[PDB]
Amino acid sequence: GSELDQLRQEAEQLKNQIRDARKACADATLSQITNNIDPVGRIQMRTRRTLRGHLAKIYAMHWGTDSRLLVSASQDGKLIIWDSYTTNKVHAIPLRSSWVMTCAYAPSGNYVACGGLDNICSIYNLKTREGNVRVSRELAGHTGYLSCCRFLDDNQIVTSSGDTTCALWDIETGQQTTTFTGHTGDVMSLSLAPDTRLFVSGACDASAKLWDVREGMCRQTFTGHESDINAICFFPNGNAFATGSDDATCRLFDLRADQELMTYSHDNIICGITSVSFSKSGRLLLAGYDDFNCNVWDALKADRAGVLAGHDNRVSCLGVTDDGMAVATGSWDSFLKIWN
Amino acid sequence: EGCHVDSRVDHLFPPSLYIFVIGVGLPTNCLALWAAYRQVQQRNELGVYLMNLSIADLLYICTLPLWVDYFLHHDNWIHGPGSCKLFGFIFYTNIYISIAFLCCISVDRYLAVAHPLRFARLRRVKTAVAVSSVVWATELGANSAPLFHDELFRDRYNHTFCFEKFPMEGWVAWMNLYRVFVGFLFPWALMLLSYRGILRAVRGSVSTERQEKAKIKRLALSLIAIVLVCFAPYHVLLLSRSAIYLGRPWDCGFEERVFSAYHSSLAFTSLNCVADPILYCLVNEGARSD
Amino acid sequence: TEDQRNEEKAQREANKKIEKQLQKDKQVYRATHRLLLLGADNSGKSTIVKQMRILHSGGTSGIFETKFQVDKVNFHMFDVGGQRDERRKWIQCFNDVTAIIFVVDSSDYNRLQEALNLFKSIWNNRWLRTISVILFLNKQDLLAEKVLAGKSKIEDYFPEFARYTTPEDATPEPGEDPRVTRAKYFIRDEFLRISTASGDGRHYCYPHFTCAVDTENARRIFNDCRDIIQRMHLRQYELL
Amino acid sequence: NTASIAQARKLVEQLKMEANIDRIKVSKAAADLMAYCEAHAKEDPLLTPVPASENPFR
Amino acid sequence: QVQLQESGGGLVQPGGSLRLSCAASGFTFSNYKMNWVRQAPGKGLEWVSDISQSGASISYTGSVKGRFTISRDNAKNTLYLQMNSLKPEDTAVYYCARCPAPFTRDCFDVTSTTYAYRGQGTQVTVSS
Repeated sequence: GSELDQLRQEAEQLKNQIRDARKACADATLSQITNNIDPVGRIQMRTRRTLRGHLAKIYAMHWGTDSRLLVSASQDGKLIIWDSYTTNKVHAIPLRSSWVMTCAYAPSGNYVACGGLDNICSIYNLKTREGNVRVSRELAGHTGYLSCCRFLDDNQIVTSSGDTTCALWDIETGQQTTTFTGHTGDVMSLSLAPDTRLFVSGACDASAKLWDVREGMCRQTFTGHESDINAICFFPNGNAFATGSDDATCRLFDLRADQELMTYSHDNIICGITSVSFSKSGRLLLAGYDDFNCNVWDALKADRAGVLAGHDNRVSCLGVTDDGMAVATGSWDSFLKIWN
Repeated sequence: EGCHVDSRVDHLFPPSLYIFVIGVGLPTNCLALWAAYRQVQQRNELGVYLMNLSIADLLYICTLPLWVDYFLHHDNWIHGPGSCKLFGFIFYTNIYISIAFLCCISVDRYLAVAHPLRFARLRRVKTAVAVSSVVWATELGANSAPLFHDELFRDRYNHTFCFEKFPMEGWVAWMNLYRVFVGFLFPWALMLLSYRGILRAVRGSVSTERQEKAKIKRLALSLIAIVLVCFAPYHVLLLSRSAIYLGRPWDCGFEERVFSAYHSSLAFTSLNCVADPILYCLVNEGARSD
Repeated sequence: TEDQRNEEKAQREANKKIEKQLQKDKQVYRATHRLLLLGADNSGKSTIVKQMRILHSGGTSGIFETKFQVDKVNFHMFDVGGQRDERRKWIQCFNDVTAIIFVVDSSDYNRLQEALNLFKSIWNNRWLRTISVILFLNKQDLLAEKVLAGKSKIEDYFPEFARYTTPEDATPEPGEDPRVTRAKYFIRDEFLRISTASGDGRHYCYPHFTCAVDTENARRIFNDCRDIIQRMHLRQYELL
Repeated sequence: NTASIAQARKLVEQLKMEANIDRIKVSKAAADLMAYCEAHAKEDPLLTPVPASENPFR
Repeated sequence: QVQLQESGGGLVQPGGSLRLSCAASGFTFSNYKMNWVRQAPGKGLEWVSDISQSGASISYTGSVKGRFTISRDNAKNTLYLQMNSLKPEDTAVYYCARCPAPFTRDCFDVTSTTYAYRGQGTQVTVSS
């Protein structure tokens, strides 16, 4: 008891030291510095395509590196690879388990990953000599549902799970190379840095952490939000990121400053955020909401700039092309629209 | 043969009724068509039948001003035999197509509500399109009979009739009998049976309150009664005329006595083009959300 | 010119074949009804699943999938078992099932409030409205013997039971003692009060008393799903 | 009991490791983000509309 | 940084009285609803009482009805539990919990193990 009390007291002292350092590091705010910048309040765009064919609600999607082909996942048990320009279907992969929750597109273009409520990550081959798409590897070892996955290259992939940990795999041998064991609640999202040397993750406990891929331990923690974090995305230059939470706000964090420095909220907005994404330059911030809309924020002024209406149900996923030419959004109404 | 005929009200009542009908029919039917297309876009196959009914109603409405002009001049046609032929065909034909599509809607509803888990194949947009095409083709083919004859006549008095004559020819009586029976009674009976079955099925719901059952019972009765009230008189008069003709071909005495009643009853049948949009679109709240 | 030929080939072959396969898949997909099984460790949900699997699983990774068929209509039930305590995120993958099966153990009063709280939390979720619930009270035999023995009294956990009076609509079984019926109907009325307090017309709850020897549960689920689908059809076809 | 003590010790070690990192004032970060977002403004079609000829879609 | 700190408690004779206080910081107190949860020796977490945002819609577990009372103070971000007529079966740690989402009337995982938005607890002992 006495030792436990001493440990708790010294933890409180370290917390106070960190808070004092954070307070000292703050001498201004984004609002004051950016007050002179002109706004972009003339943002308005309309849907240019509508992809049909999925039987049930869409849970995830991911662009290809060429920004022409994209893969989508639906809870009826299908992975469909569309051609964006002509709206043609290229492939259609049936899945063993229909409760898929995530999907990824290999940067090389040869594979697609999949996973969900089965605690497995399946790798599919799109360029087999026989001219068919077949399973080539299954990754097992997580004790909770799979929430996200991302390819590093043809051989390794990093995943997050509902068991509060993240892992790094080697596809050829299907073995866990590293494990990350910092969070306290479910991990809901991932995001890789442009150089693939770090990544961030947000959990059900209202905090986010930064990881070192090779070293294997956490380096920072951010505790600004009030409820579960549902989405996370790195900034183009790789020195900041943004999160979406169930408390109906978004916030932008600062790796170097270790501090939160912006909030995006409105009085009449009461629902939560489901997805976020940055534009090519980082001046815009797109977020999907539990209400069937999608709001375009001003990442520097923090005032709204537009809206994307037209879905008849909850907006679930969101993505932007590598060349910043189009935005794709899926929804629980089972349609996948392309805007602008 | 020939006989004198005259009227005094047909130059007052029919044209006014048509003028009233047109203005309320056009925008309401357009909005109903929009709502039906939206329902189709939502993957509900009742919309196909709703759009077909709206299109038939609009086609019928577009040809009314010519007959207003005809009635104003005391039964005289001045626009040519071809125009008489075409407009008479449309004006005398669209009613039965409207009735057939009402029957189709009723049967679709009966299948949906009374057999929730049995006929997912029949309740598709593809089947709706196939059935609609068959209905259109069959109706037009069966009613094309008067398009191979002369439909413009001149009488000794100041009359130039289009699609009518007193006394009428032999084939017209058989056409009238076929019209009455096949094109009125059968779809009406089908509608009555379908809504009876709907009510019988709905009586057994456990999740539904008594107020909602009362509302449903009111709506079904209104739907049946409007059709009966709109269509019964003209058809009874037509059947009586045809029967009397088959009785004594040369006797025109009866035709002389019911001319104004026949014309007024014929004019009375145009209220359905206004009744249908209301009852089938506006009363529902979801469809009223346009 | 070769680009146009390649585009024509790709369009025709790929899209036509894929669309035909998708239509074939949709035909099968629309003809099956899927259900979610919920319960606690001491309940007997797995027992019922096994019973109707015998009466009428592969790819089990914590999820026990079961199939059965009544009157040529195919059903598919799922039982998530590979997850840890917290439920509030993976529960919304089931926002479009026909019904949710909720099983309770009514012979143990010490765990009754936990099931009451879980039912109340499910009934009020943002994404689980519009989904009906089938309620099974699973251990009527144990409850009957427990009440007959008289070792422990219900009023200690629920003091309101002292002033309870049996409802008129109750239909006791022929050989039932009045007080056992009183207790069981009281426990049921608790759940029904939570259900009717703040529900809506887009929501319902069907209760049934069940045991470990019953063989009518498949037909109960069948009939309740028929009622749910009919009520949805009434609204879809603009009769409501 | 021992598990709680071990968890507390690990948490204290993590806090100590995280409390020894060198930071910078917010002004530098704000300036850097502003400069970056300004320097890449001309490569964002979603900001400046793209003419119909150059649109891959439409 | 969501944190909740409890106070009060100690040793008390059967039939005694105490007042528990729970100070909250780091979130809007009035948007969420609050609960009381206790863990007796050799037992799992157990739900005791809850109170809605405004102050109405109170609820209790039956075993403590007519004995304990729960209340809010939205102006001070504090929660209370006035205990009286204590019995030996009330000896346990008492945690301060709150729901995961603000504008909701469902509270899913408040009684789980390793739930994040919960307090450290305070020991209440009743004996002689």
